[PDB]
Amino acid sequence: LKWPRDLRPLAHHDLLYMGQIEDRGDFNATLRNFLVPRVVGSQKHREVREFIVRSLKDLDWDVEEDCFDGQTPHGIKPFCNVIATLNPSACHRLVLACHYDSLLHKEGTFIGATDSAVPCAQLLYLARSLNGKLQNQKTRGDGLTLQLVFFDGEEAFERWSSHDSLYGSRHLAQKWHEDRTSAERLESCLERSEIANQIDRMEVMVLLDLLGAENPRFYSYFGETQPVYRRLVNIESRLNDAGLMELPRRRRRTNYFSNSSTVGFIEDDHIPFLKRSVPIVHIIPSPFPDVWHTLDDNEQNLHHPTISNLNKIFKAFVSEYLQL
Ligand SMILES: COc1ccc(NC(=S)NCCCn2ccnc2)cc1OC
Ligand SMILES: [Zn+2]
Repeated sequence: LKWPRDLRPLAHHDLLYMGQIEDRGDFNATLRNFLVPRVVGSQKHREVREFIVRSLKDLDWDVEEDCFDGQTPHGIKPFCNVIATLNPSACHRLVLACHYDSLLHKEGTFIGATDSAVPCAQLLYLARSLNGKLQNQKTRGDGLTLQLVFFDGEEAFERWSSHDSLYGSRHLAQKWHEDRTSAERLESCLERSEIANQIDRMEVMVLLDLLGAENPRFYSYFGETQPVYRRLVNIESRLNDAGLMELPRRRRRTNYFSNSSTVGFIEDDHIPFLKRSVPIVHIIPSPFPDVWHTLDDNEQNLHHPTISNLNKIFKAFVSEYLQL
């Protein structure tokens, strides 16, 4: 079955503009705010939450918090998902997502630079760097918008289990599934749309996780979103053709988005949405970074040229999907 939205290839001019990176400076300033331990229940976690909210409210986005208390192996804990929507009334959302909590590591202070400080900064960076074009797109009345979700409580408090993980994403998926709505209440839904609740408005969720290490390897995890995944492959290829990727030597190419699918199961914030038929693109590397869940998942183990390259792909992707 065809993707419900016709995916119009980015014009060369727009590819080149989106592939240009002061841009490094703004991104790094944003990232600095996330490179702090931010365990659920902590003051720094609160400060990170508030920084996300303020940053997006300053860009004139609608920002909502889904706050609740949940039982954990460490007792009751407070959680707050942050949901920012460019145009609340638009029927359909391109959803980009990540988690903003950091793992409570028993061995010491854990920064979670890839997991997921970088993805958090990347979402804010997209909103900031594309603001002018996004605000223009919002005026079109075309029924499509951008939505950013920063999930809380992705990490387990003890041993990962169905009950001890994904606290924020499980909560939000249930909340949205139970919140009934219909096309007549929303702006410009696609003709063939079946809208019965808020989750139906998530046209695709692109979940970023464990980004920032050198040479990530992505694969298509879901046949349902192959048409969308293939746009990432294509965009990356075109950025390389144009010489816009940062490589250690001339005449190398990035090959992050493999033109293949993998049979691998990864549990993450997409799971509660996947179970409710939300199409998922899971932008998570396989293998995971070497530093995964170690005290070495820190700022210095990030690979800045890779981050810049990913930012180009992501900007071009959002530009292509929203026709910015
Ligand atoms: C070390 O390499 C792996 C370890 C575990 C798994 N399997 C699962 S189900 N992981 C769930 C990860 C949830 N998460 C996301 C961010 N922080 C935690 C796969 C891995 O390599 C493909
Ligand atoms: Zn983790």
